[PDB]
Amino acid sequence: GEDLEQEWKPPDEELIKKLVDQIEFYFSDENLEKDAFLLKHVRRNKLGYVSVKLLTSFKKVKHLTRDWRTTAHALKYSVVLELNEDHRKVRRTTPVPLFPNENLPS
Repeated sequence: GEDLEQEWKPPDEELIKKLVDQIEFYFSDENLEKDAFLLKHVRRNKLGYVSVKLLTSFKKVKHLTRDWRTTAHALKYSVVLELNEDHRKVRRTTPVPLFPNENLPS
């Protein structure tokens, strides 16, 4: 039997702490004020979901990891965020408050 695997080897506990700590602050209001791009995607959704292939490739996260699977494992350890059905997206447990840029009628 030569069929490819349907899984991978997840990160160590210490990598997870760094990885989750980035994604945690990425959904905080203090990041949303400066990252209008990420603010758009979280505001786009009814629940707040953002793709893990983007989140893993963020300006800090790239120093640690550039892999949606490796970040997807770390979503399980989140205390303020929730993964989706196959761990391909994550949303903040609370709806993110509206920003001045969202009040525009354009």
